[PDB]
Amino acid sequence: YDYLFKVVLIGDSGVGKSNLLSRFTRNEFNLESKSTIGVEFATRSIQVDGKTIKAQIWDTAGLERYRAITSAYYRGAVGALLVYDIAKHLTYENVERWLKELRDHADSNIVIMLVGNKSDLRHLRAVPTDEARAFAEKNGLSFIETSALDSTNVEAAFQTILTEIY
Ligand SMILES: Nc1nc2c(ncn2[C@@H]2O[C@H](COP(=O)(O)OP(=O)(O)OP(O)(O)=S)[C@@H](O)[C@H]2O)c(=O)[nH]1
Ligand SMILES: [Mg+2]
Repeated sequence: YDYLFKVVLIGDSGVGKSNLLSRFTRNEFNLESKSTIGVEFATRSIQVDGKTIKAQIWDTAGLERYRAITSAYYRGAVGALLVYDIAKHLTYENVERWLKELRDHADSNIVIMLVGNKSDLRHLRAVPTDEARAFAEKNGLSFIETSALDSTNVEAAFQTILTEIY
């Protein structure tokens, strides 16, 4: 590989962080929900401008009740996929709290991509696309809606963030 980019997954529990990771790295998806244990790592390489970019994606549980995420989790990360569930407005409301967590524990120039996941539940949508997109605008973040289930935009989300990082 030519470059190794550490990118982390963050967002409320249940939003789809883990399946987003499995879909991108192993083209797999599981409907059985299992809260993530400790910190998980997955890798994948892609081509960007003729070069080979090794993407190292970090994943962890969204709940920080008894054990909160440290700067070590974020350390050296050049990218962050901040995820929420379009069907659960609460997970969208909490994005502000995650941005504060990034501000306090991650490099000030990290590339942050807001990800509205569970696109396939468009009929149960609680967070209008235009509103989220505008929000991403005002906060200087990239934005994209995905579906780890039907696979919509998953590759595009990761591909885009890595390219932005390049
Ligand atoms: N309909 C739909 N369900 C999805 C999608 N992505 C994940 N899910 C479902 O949501 C549930 C939680 O997904 P998961 O990937 O475990 O969440 P998480 O953010 O990693 O959760 P945690 O480790 O912080 S607790 C699962 O039952 C999974 O199958 C998606 O695009 N569409
Ligand atoms: Mg998980």
